[PDB]
Formats: sequence, C-alpha cells, structure tokens
Amino acid sequence: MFEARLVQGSILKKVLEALKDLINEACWDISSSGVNLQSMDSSHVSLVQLTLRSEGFDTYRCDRNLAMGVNLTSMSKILKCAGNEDIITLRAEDNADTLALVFEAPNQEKVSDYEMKLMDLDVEQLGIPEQEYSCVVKMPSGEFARICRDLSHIGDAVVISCAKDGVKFSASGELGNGNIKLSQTVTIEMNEPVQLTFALRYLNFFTKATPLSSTVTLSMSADVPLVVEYKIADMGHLKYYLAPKI
Amino acid sequence: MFEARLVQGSILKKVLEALKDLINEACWDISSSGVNLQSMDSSHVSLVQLTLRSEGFDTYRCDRNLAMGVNLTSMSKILKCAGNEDIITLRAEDNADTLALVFEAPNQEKVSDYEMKLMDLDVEQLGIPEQEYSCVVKMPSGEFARICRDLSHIGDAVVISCVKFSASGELGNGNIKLSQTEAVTIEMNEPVQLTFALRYLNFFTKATPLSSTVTLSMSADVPLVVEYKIADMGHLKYYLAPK
Amino acid sequence: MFEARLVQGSILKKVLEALKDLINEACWDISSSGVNLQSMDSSHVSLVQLTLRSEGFDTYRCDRNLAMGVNLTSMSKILKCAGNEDIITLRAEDNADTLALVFEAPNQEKVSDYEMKLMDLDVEQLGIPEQEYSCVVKMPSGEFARICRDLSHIGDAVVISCAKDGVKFSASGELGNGNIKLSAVTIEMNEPVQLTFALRYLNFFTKATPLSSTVTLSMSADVPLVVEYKIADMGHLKYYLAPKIED
Amino acid sequence: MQTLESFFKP
Amino acid sequence: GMQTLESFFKP
Amino acid sequence: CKRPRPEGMQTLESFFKPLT
Repeated sequence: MFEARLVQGSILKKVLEALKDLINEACWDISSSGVNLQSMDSSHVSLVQLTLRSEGFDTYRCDRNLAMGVNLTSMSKILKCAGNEDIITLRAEDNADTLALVFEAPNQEKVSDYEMKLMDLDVEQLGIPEQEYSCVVKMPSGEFARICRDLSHIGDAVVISCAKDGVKFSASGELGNGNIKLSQTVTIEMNEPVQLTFALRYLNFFTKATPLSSTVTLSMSADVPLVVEYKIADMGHLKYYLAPKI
Repeated sequence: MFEARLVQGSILKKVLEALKDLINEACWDISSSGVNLQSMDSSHVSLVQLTLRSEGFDTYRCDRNLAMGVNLTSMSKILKCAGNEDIITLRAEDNADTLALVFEAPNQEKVSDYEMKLMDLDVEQLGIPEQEYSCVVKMPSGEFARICRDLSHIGDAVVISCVKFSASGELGNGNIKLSQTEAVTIEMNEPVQLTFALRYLNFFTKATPLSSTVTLSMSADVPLVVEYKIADMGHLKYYLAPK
Repeated sequence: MFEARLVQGSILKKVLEALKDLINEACWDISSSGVNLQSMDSSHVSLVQLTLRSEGFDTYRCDRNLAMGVNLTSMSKILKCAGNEDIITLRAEDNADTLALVFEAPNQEKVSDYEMKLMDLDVEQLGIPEQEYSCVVKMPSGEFARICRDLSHIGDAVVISCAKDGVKFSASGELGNGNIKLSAVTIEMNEPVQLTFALRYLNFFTKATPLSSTVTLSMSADVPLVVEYKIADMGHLKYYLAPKIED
Repeated sequence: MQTLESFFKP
Repeated sequence: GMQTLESFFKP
Repeated sequence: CKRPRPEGMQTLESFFKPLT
C-alpha cells in the first residue's frame, strides 16, 4: 500500500513530460525513502534516473515496497489532465494491477479520478557505480537547451570540450560547421579536462526536463557516459545518462 | 432589403468560428424579429440552433424575410478579414444571389467590402419543442471545455451523471466531480445518466469565447442541449443525441 | 578580407526571413561601398534587391570586391541560431570557400562561430534605371500585409487601384469578391494608376515586414510594381513584381 | 448513436 | 498571366 | 537481421553492468 500527496503537482506533470518522449514504459520503485525510477531507452544508449524523495511529498506513506510497471505514455496523457495548480495524490493497493491518480484543485471544487492499469514489466536495471567525474559544468538550463537545438541544425553529434576557464560545443554537417564557446561566469569544476562527442537526438530529449530547473549540470570523464542532471528543488532530481559516441 | 449593423464585429467572428467546424453549409433565415439558423452536422447526430435578436443589432432593417444559402467555410474565411474593433454590416437585397459584409474600421480610416456568393441549398430543419429538463447544470465554459479536452484522451465517450463526467478506454478510466458553488449550479428533479460522444462536445466548445458560461440541460432518453448566450442579443444552442 | 560587424544583429536575421522564402541561392556582392544582393525569383516574374551601406554597419572592412555564392536556406538556418540581442559579425577571406558568422552575447560570455560552406553560381543580374513613378503609396508595413493576407483568401491577385485620395485593393474568386479602400497613409500621385498583381509574390515580399514599420508601393502603367522596405539608416530591401497581363 | 431526428418533429 | 522581368529590364 | 542501433555508440551495459 502506497499513498503520496503532492501540493505542487505542477512537478509530476513536468517529470512525466521529461520522461515521456524518451521512454514509453518504465518501472516505478516505491519505498519509504521515496519514488525512484531507472530506465534505459529502447536503444540502450541513454538512460534516465528519477528520484522524488519521501520527505518532499506533503504526505507520504509507503506501507510495503512496491514496483509498479507503467506505460509512461498513458500516464502522460493523464498528468496532462491535471491542472497546473492541482494537488496530486498517488495511491496503489499493495499490488493489484492498477495505480490511482487524484487531482484536487484550488477551491476544493473539482476532483478528478484516473485509474491506470499497470503491467508485469520485466525490465532491466543497471548498477551505476559511485564516482566523481573529471569535469563538472554548471550552466543555466535554458542556455543548454538552445545550445543543443542550435547545433542540432548543423550536425547531429556534438563535441563537448572542457577546459580550466571555459567549455566548448561543436558540430558540423553538410552545411558547414559551428562552434559555441562559453566561459566562466556558467560554472566549471575540473580535475582533468575532457572532450567527448554525444548524439544530439538524445541530448535534445534530455532538455525536455528543462522546466524542472533553472540550472543544469553535466558531468564528464574520458570514455564514459555523460551525466546530465536536473535538481528538482527541495525534492530530488532527474539524471540522464548518455553513452559517448564512437 | 435586409440590413444589419453590428458595432461589436467580434461577436460575429466568434459566431462563425463556432459553426464552421461543425457544419459546412447552412441557411441563414432573416426576419424582422432578427436572424436565425438551424443545422445538423452531416453525421446527423447533432445540430446547432442560432439566434441573434433584431434588437441585438445596433441598426436593423428588413422588409422581406429571407433564406440565404450560406457556405460557412467561405463565410469564415471572410470574417477572418474583419478586425475585432471593426463595425460590421450585413446587407442583402430582396432578391438573393449574394450577401455583403462591410467592415468599417473604427476610426474612419479604412472600409472593406466583401460580396459572398450564395448557394441554393436544401438543408433539412427540425422542430424542437419547449420542454422540462430533469437537470440543468450551469458552469464556466472554460472549465467545461477542459473537461472534454481532458476526457477526450481517456475515452471517446463521456457519461454525464449529475455533477460527474467520466470516461474510460484501453488504458483505464477517469472522472471529474463538480458540485456546489468558478460558479457551478444545479437544477434537479431527477437523477440522469446519459452517454454522449466527446467528438461532438469538442466541436460545440468552439463557442466558448462567446460566453464565460455554458449550460447543460438533460433528461433521460433525450438529446443534450448545450447553450452559450451571446450577451444582450441571443444564444447558440447545440444539441446532441445520446448513444 | 571582409569584415562587417553589426551590433544590432536582429537586422541580418530579418533580412534572411525576408529572402529565404522568395529565393534560396544568391550572390552577396561586397565592396568598399557595402553589400548588394539582387536576385530574380525562379520564374523570373519577381526580383529582390538589397542594399546594405558600409556606413550602415558598426564596423566595416573590405580589401577586395566579392561575389559570394550563398545558399539562403542554409544561412537563415544558421542565422536562426542568433540571439535577438547578439552582436553579429560577417567575416570571410579572399581565399573564400567559407563565410564566417559570429554571434557574441552582449556580455562577451557566449560566442558562437558558424562558418558556412559557400557556393558558385552564374546569376542573371538586371539593369534597373533610376526612374520616376506615376504614383506612390506610403503605408504601414502591417496593414499592407494583412491586406495581402486577407485578399488572398478570396482570390489570387489584387487590383491595386490608385487615386488622389484613396487606394483600393480588390480581389475576385470562386467564393465571391472583395475590396478594401484606404483613404500614416500617403499617396503622391503624378497621375492615376490601376494594376493587377499576383498575391503569391506579394505574400513573400510582405515578409520583409519585420524590417520596417512603413512600406511604399511604387507603380506605373506597364512597369513592374515596386515594394520597398527601408532598413533604418542602413539601406533597403526593394521587391519588383511584373503586373498581371491579358492571357 | 441514433440520429437527431429519431427525437424531433419535422 | 504574367510576363518576365527581362521584358522590362535589360539583363 | 541486424538489430537497429543508432550508428556509433555502445550500450550502457558495456559501461554499467546490469543487476542480476
């Protein structure tokens, strides 16, 4: 049995918008520490990791532990029906193939109930080791989204180059090439500098999280996946992982 | 010699947006009491009944009733050429091949004149009686739109049930509960629980901009009626049969 | 080496909106004096002619005249990458197989370099003598564009009819007909003129509409219509359209 | 569904 | 229903 | 048939061994 109420349902809505153009089915891990989701996309080339800590739900009760197999697509059409100012409660009989979703509102006048079936889902979890990356780049999440859109008109892979006082972005295609250089304000923290290439198609799904945070942080190291993180204030985060190109 | 000036042009634009998506052709009947229109979607599952009182208009002239065969699409196209602050005039002559829409721009700056070709047309009409509806729900248009736009993604049919809208499909189901009073009133003499096609309700709701309120009206085993009132001059009632 | 710096780059941006749609390849003539682009559209029924004066830029540098073969689609795509408030700088070498475009944020913190593979084309330029027009109309950019938008939902050409106190645009079609009478609107008319133009082409021109808040239409009996959008203390975009003729 | 004219008088 | 600009302006 | 995979990358499984 799990029940969880959220005063800022605003967020769930956006979480699901993030997750939804990337993966269609996933598995929600529910515990008393909170709500966790790990999923790769269908190519096993990116992966998304979601955490919504119990201490952030304006009401939390996980009774026993619980893995809910969910069509994110379905779920996305449901959270789209939530008003933006709506209080979103979740609830799940401690098994039965069905998760429940309540949208209360401002002046307690309208109340929306949706029940979505769920799914025996045999999905595959990876263990990501604890580590720290050579380069940690912090930038305004907006600035990063438009960067990936811009360069994505030029080419389809981006070359990210980290250095003491700045980071660079480069692409090239049958049109020419282009290069975007940002430099310490946009923050860097770096042991050894880095240079990898990543596929914009996936980056450009990641920035769909952009409304969750005003900042985004990428982490890198030689010949290992990029980490793209968004801090969901007071509450947890969305990491995307992307394997480097080549 | 029909003539109808309307100092709030927008009313008419909103009117044509409200119809053009449901019905493509239609007979505009003009009389001294004002303007009227009745027409079923080609499905024949619904119709719209329009009423624009002669008092509505700032000026109104008519010495011969008149049934104008209008292509609503090309009327919409034209009316998209009206400016929202534009005064609008509709004029048609005793004898009918064309309708004429003038858009006088506020400040004596520009006039535009559009003569629309009319079609000789035979659109069926239905007599609908004045009756007592078990329930009459009232509420803000805005909300009632969102509810259809919402449940559209769940199923293709809503069960209305004094007040509760609800639906369901392959993924699961949903419902929305409104009571009391953002002003949502009820008038009830009998529980009622019909089933309508969202496709249609979603057409009806293009009328939302004419009115911050909508009203539902229903009774068992009979068509739903949804109504938006063009302020201080009339109404736009849609009717839909249940499944 | 060529080098134009335009601090207020939203302008290069609009110029490509205003061109890419009518023509997709052009030849940028660069020189002491400035930039010059003249192309016919593809049917030869219409022509655009751009001038950007050197004294118009914030910074200008030319050592050898240049005809640069540019793919306009590609350049608008790159330009579409600029911040509405970026300083933009065109650079190219004489070598020349490659025009650079640089976008620098007004804090010198973000800076983009997009450098564009060039092209090679022969392009029929056209002799266009300075001439008087027997009638000329000033008008709001916006109002001209709605008028053309409007009218093209009724018919596919517009009779532009001029008087000493009125301009009337009229169109005609399967659904019926329409006209719009116009009495910042000014007519300087050495004599009356009525002529008919294709709304397609006009509807491309009106795109320059974001470059200026005024537009002028210049015309006379059997000579192409001219529609001019003046780019503030810098130059212009002028479009030419041949009048419709008896079939 | 049933057309609207299985409910209305002509 | 139109004519080419080469009619009006000389190459 | 060759199972479709975008050109030029490895699975994450080659980097993060899956739980078992």
